[PDB]
Order: sequence, then structure tokens, then C-alpha cells
Amino acid sequence: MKEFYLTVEQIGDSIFERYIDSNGRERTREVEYKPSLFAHCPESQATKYFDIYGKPCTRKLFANMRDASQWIKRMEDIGLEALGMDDFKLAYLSDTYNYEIKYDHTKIRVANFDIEVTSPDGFPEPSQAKHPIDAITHYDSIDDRFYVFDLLNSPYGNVEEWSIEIAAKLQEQGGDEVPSEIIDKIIYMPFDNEKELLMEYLNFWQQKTPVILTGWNVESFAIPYVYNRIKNIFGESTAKRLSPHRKTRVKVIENMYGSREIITLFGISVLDYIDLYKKFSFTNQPSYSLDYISEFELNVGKLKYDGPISKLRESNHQRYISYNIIAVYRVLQIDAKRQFINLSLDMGYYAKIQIQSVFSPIKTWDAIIFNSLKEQNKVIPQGRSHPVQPYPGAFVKEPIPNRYKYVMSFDLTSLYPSIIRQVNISPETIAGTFKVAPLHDYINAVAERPSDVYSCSPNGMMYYKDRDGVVPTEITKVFNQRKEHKGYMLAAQRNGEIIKEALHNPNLSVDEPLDVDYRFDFSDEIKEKIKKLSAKSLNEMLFRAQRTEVAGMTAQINRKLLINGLAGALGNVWFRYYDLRNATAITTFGQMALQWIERKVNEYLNEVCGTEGEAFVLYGDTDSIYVSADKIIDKVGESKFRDTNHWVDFLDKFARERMEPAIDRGFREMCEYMNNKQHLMFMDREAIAGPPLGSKGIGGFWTGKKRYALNVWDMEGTRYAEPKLKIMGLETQKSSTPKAVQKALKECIRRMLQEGEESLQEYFKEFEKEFRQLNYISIASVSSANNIAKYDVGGFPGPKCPFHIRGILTYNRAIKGNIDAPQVVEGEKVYVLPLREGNPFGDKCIAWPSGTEITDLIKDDVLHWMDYTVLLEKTFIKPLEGFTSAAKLDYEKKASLFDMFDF
DNA sequence: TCAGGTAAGCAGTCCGCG
DNA sequence: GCGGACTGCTTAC
Ligand SMILES: Cc1cn([C@H]2C[C@H](O)[C@@H](COP(=O)(O)OP(=O)(O)OP(=O)(O)O)O2)c(=O)[nH]c1=O
Ligand SMILES: [Ca+2]
Ligand SMILES: [Ca+2]
Ligand SMILES: [Ca+2]
Ligand SMILES: [Ca+2]
Ligand SMILES: [Ca+2]
Ligand SMILES: [Ca+2]
Repeated sequence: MKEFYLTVEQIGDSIFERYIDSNGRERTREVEYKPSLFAHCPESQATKYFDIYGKPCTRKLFANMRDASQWIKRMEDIGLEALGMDDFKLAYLSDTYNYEIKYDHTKIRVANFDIEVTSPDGFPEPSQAKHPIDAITHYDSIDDRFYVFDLLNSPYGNVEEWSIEIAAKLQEQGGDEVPSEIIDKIIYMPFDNEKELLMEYLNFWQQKTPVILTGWNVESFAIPYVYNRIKNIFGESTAKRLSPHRKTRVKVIENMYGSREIITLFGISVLDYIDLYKKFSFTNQPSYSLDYISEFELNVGKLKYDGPISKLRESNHQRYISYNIIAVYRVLQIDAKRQFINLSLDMGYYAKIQIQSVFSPIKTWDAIIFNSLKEQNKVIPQGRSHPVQPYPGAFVKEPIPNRYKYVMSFDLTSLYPSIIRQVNISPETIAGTFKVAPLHDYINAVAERPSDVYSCSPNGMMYYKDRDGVVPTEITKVFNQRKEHKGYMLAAQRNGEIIKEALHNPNLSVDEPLDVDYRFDFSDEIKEKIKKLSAKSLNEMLFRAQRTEVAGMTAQINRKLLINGLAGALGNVWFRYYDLRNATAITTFGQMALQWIERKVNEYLNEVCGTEGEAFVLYGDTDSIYVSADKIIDKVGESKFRDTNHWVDFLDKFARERMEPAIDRGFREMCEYMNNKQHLMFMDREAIAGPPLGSKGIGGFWTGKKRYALNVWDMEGTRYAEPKLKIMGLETQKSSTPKAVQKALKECIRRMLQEGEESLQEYFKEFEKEFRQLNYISIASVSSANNIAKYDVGGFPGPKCPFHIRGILTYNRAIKGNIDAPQVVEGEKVYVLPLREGNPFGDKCIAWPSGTEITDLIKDDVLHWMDYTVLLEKTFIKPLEGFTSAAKLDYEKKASLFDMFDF
């Protein structure tokens, strides 16, 4: 096997590297790496190094890394460009791994741990670390073992040994329901004192030093706590053994509001799973507690316990230890599903970066482009300082607020990256500028053709056409990877729908799930065998189909994130290739393409229906168009269809055979208009929407930009066994809206689109009548809480105080002088509820940490003074009024004349 | 909420709107 | 009441 790196660090004048050697063994080496940088020179000619612009460069080989860094400072003092990779470990990896890296994950030590620390006086601050660490579970992926370190004797209590036998038993037997599949994988180590616990942990850490270190909030809690605790007890040198190079750094993380401190452990890549989840999951949650995310991702219920956590070890150490083990497991289960570690490794090695750099598309692209250019002997430019300037983005059409019965959407494949490729936008393909006409002139094809020589964007920029730029070239590579995984995702989706179909008629027989690859469309053979399976086996298969879909989704959606991130990286001052000319060239081009093809679709459809000037495109956002299809359906007549699937077939055929060709023709013309290098505007049908045939459903509606709902039957080639509501923007999609309210609004929408005005009024009446039985948490609003301090004036709301902040301030007064009550954390999310006037809290609302029950100190009093009426109007009625009005219907039955009986 | 980008919606505060 | 200016927060793309 080829070697691969595990980690890389710069310490003084040494590169420190952990790696896997050609034998498959983990290794560590110190390399006094001498870096090279470059300077412009006259042709000469030496001379094999050229900058991206083609200007000749002399390589300057440095004695050590500090000389190289100091030289960069001198070149700035003098006012001259210091060229080349100034992040010296990237140059190191580039020289040391001059090939496409093939990693073997089973050789990489992925660790995930969680710790427990008991605290009577509130939250155990990692900076202080003044309380004993009384438990650590550390799973090791190489050993496949959960290592449990359990403190028996504490100032906060002396406990008995944990029982694995009691832990395995059901909650109903009195045990802790530790999953049977991990029981045998537990290595349990009890300790008589915390010193002996920490000493073994460090010895253990040394024998099995993590490469990849993860967990839930491990970066913000477990790592800083463990390091500081050890620091307080043994001294800093001992704490520093958490790093295989014995180097650590207190690092300050800045944001908009304040600053926290984390501990950088050199020679380890920390990928905090909460952070992977937030970057890669593409879900906005009301809470990021492990409990909450586990429920959502895995459908496993909350770990129940009586009393507060700060009394749990003392009252139930058995359960304490067991919940610490389950915590670690639940993260592994989430990763088994979402595969974010795999993803991170994939991308990290592809880019040749430190794995933890995957969180930064800027750092990822810097490296991909650097390695690409080094291969051609090209030298990268120096990073400059730029002032942050706003620039324009996409076009969003203003829709006429209305019901819309029949809709087909069309969408451009990977828009921004395709534009980069079509136009050939790169730092070194800039050819010049042309005199620009107002955008509408280019849209309506009446402006002077920008150029006869170069590939153009309507923002004024012209690009070379002889060769592909390094941005287009490299972005094409990641795009192709993305297209493979998306293939798998869509295939697993289709497969999922065939299984769902077969569930309508499950055979009565004891059998097993078929060994199949859900990444590929089911053969006719597999299809028939499925029609013969039991409900149990079909369900087990659906689950696997849905897991294959989620793995494909992660691999595809995040590659899409990386490629789109390049488009935006160009508009980021910290990026080596920041150029607002290039970022605006991408966005302006997109504005044109959309509005150009709106004009084209209108013309085609107006011609084919024999009308003049009617809008067929009702809406569009960034890269998609929504086309009214009422007139196409009405031409062949609604009564001419067998069932819903029949008109869905018909429109599918209309869109694939008549529409897309016309759209392709239109986009080809725009390519030759802008004189682009390559036609890559591919706009395929996405969704086909409408009511169930024979129903009073309205099909879909829009209330404004980014706010609409559609009843979808087919999406990207997936024919739904059950119609799917595609709701964009509306309150059902916002994390700030209550759960109960999301469900209810959704049902109201379902009824409007699938059933009609009457069915809608049935539900609203019933909801309104029962809503006061709903659990207080399921009707709380959620909100992130920033700048509580800013609006805090002596316990009371300052001027302009936000509603949710007032709720927090109210919560603070009610719990004042109590260290044990859960504190609201600045920057996290809170649940919010309105309070009836006259309450003992003395204000109109209260807030408390989301994902939690409100403390028993005030719960009863909160539940009593809860303003239901206000909740109903704000979160539910108002939004519903907005839907019903846009769609031209009523949620309350209005008074007619056909009713007054007997009169 | 350390970690590509812009567009644009809605809740709420404050206050004008004779 | 409702909107406009403004802050704060969230989603669509
Ligand atoms: C979803 C999304 C889109 N965009 C921009 C860039 C996209 O090219 C453009 C269109 O978005 P999308 O239509 O959502 O996706 P896409 O065209 O990039 O890729 P595909 O349709 O094949 O899945 O909007 C972002 O900048 N960030 C995002 O998170
Ligand atoms: Ca815990
Ligand atoms: Ca698209
Ligand atoms: Ca798409
Ligand atoms: Ca059957
Ligand atoms: Ca789209
Ligand atoms: Ca097509």
C-alpha cells in the first residue's frame, strides 16, 4: 500500500507528522522541512516556475520555516509579492504525498468519548475545572471497545461498582437497557481515587492515541475539562500528554458577540460531532442536545431519570455510568447513519489538508487549487488584505399570490458551478471587460453582443477560451463525484417507493429481507420477489433503502456544498483568489439565465397554446422556474383521464419531449450570445404538482417570494406512492414554530391542496377546540438568544428589547439566587411562551433552555398562567390567515343564505 | 454561534399617522 | 390598526 498521513503539525522549525507507513503501521516523525517560496524575476531565463498569469518566478529555498515566514514580512515591508504556499504543512503534504491518496479507514484511530462531572453549585466550567471527573467512556474504533473509567470515591459521594449484569436488563427488570450488541464490547475499570483514574486514562491515551477525536460537545466541554482538570491536579506538562507531541495551545474562538477558549491538541484532529452535525446535516433544530438529536435521528426515546443530574451519581450510580456509555454509543449510531466522519476523511484526503479543515471550504479550496497548480509547476499568489464589500446575488421573481392548480417546476443542474464552467471563470482566465448594457437588454436579447473573441458574463467580464481555468478544472472534478453519489441517492429513493407500494399488499409468510444493493434500480427479478415478501421483511428493506438514501444524500449534498462554496469563496476577502469581478460574474450571469429562460418558456408556451403575452411562468428563484400547466391539462380535458397517475404521466411526457427541447434550444442561443466556452445550462423538469383527480384540492399556492406549497406526485423521476407535500418557506418549515403548530399547519395545508375548502374548515374547528390540551413544550416557540447582556438593565428589559430576550430576563428573576436551576446559555436556543396578564412573573412572556423541561421551581406557575389564546393567534391563526387569503379561501365557514332552516 | 455567498420573509419595538 | 425604520432571527436558493 501507499503511505498516507494521519496528522500534520508545525512546531518551530519542524513538521511533526503521524502517518501510516507502507507496512500498514502507525508512525511518527520529525522533519526539519525546508520550504520554498517564489519571487517574480525578468524572463532570464532560468526558469521553470511561472505564476498563474504566466510571469516567470525564481524559487527561493529557505534554511527553515521561520526564515521563510520572516522573508514574507520583509517582502511586505518592501512592498513586493511573496508568492507560494505560505501554510507550510500544506506544502509538506503536497511534496510528501504527490499522488491521489488512498486511505484505509480501518487503520485510522477514531475515538469518541464522553465524560461525567458532578456539580452541586451549577455548571462545571472547563476553565476552572474545580470538580472531580467521576466517569469517562472512551470508544476506540480500532479495538471496537468501550473503555469505562469509573470513579468510586468522591467528595460528592462514595459509590458501589457498576454492574454490567444490571445494565443489560430491561428498564422493566429494573436495569438500564444497555443495547445487547455492545455489552460484550465493554471494558470496565473502577477506580478508588480520581488521581489513579486520570493516570491510567493518560497511559491508556498514550497506547491508543486518537487520530480523529469526536463526541458531543467534546471541543467545548470534554476536552477543555479533561485538560484543565489534569492541569490543576498534576500540572501543565502532564495535561500536555493529551497531545502526542506534548504541545497544546489555548485557542480563542471569536464570533460576533464574545469569545470562548478551546484547547488545541497538536497532532490530533478534533471533529466535534455537534459541529459536524450543524455543518453537514442540513436541518435546523430547536435543540442541539444529544438526547434531542438522538430522538430525531434514531427514534430512540429520552433516557429517563428522577432528580437532577447533580444528584444522580449519589442516588443511582448504576444508571449514571450506564447513561454515560449510551451517550457515546448514540453518537456512533448517528454516524453509522449520517456518515459525516467518512465524508470528512474523503474530503480531507482529497484536498490534502488537516482533516479538521473540512469545516472550511476556503481552506479546502486553497489546497485543491494549490496541488493542482503545483503539478503544472505553477506558483500561487500571495494572500492580500481586502475590505468587505456587499455584492449582488440571485434573482427572485415576485409571484402573484394565488392558488395554482397544475404546476411543473424546472431546475438547472448545479447552477453556480455550471456557470463557472460555461464561462470559464478563474483568476487567470480574465481577458478584460466590455461596455455593459442594462441587464434587461441582455435578457430580451437586444443588446450588442458582448464579444466575438472571449466568453462573457453580463456583469462586464470577458474570459479566455483556449484553455480551462484551474477553478473550472478542479470544480468539474468534484462535480463529477457529486453526480455519482446523487445517482445512488435517487436510485435508493425510487427503490424506497417500490417497497412502499408492495406494503399495500404484504404476503403472509415467514421470510427474510433480500440481500440487495439499494444504490442501483431494482431489477425486474428483485421487483417480483418483493411482491412476495412479508410486511416485516418489506419494512426491514425500506429501512435499509432509507439508510442507503441518507448515505448518498450526505455524500452528494455536501459535495454540492463544497462546490457552491467556491462560488462564494470568491466573494470572501480571506480567500487567496478573492475577486469581486469573478463572484459577481457568477451571480449576474445566473440572474440573466433565469430571466432569459422565463422569456423563452413564455414564448414557447404562448405559441403552442395560440395566445399572446400570458404569463406561464408564475415564479422563479435563483435557478428554477414554476410553470402554470392549467391550460395544457385543460386542452386534453380533465374528464379524459383514467386516474391521477395518468395526467402525471402526460405532463412528464410533455416536459421531457416538448419542453426541455425548447428550453435546451433557448439556452444554446444564450451560450452563443455570451460567446461562452461550453454550453452547460441543463434545465430538467423537477416537480409535477396538482390535486388528486376528482378532488376539491387546490394543488398549490404562493403567498410571496420564498413562500409556497405544492402537492407533488413526481420529483426528478421519483413517482411517489403517496403524494408528497413540498412546502417551502412557510411556518411548517421554521424551527421557531411550535411542534404542535407545525403538524397542524401542515395538516391544514394537506387539506387545502388535497381536499378543499370544506375539509380545511372541518380541521380548523377541531384543532381550535382541543389545542388547550397540548403539552406546553409542543406549543412553545423557539428562538436563538443573543445579546441578553445588551438588553439586561438591572434584571429588567432594556429599550428595544426583543420578545425572546424579555422571556429570558423574566426567567432569570424567577430563578435568582439558585445555583441549581438550569441557566440559559448565551447563543443557544430557548423555548418561549406568552403569559396572561396578572401573572406572578410580572411580564408578558417567559423563556428557558430549549430541549429541556422548565425547572420544577416554577413549572406549575408557568403552566397555570400560560396564555393559550395569544399562542393560538400568533403561531397558528395568523399564519393560516396568510395561507387562506393567498389561496382565495376561508378557514371559517362564512354565512350564506342556504342555511336558515327552519325559518 | 470558527469554518463560502446573497435574497428576502416574518415577529416584534417604537412611533408616527391629524 | 397599520406601516416604515429598525433589530433579530430564519429560510430559500
Ligand atoms: C442550496 C444552495 C444553493 N446555493 C446557490 C448555488 C446554487 O448553484 C444555486 C442553485 O441552488 P439549488 O437549485 O438548490 O442547487 P444547485 O443548482 O446548486 O445544484 P442541484 O440543483 O443540481 O442540486 O443556488 C447556495 O449558494 N447555497 C446553498 O446552500
Ligand atoms: Ca452527561
Ligand atoms: Ca439547481
Ligand atoms: Ca437539482
Ligand atoms: Ca404481495
Ligand atoms: Ca433550485
Ligand atoms: Ca434535459
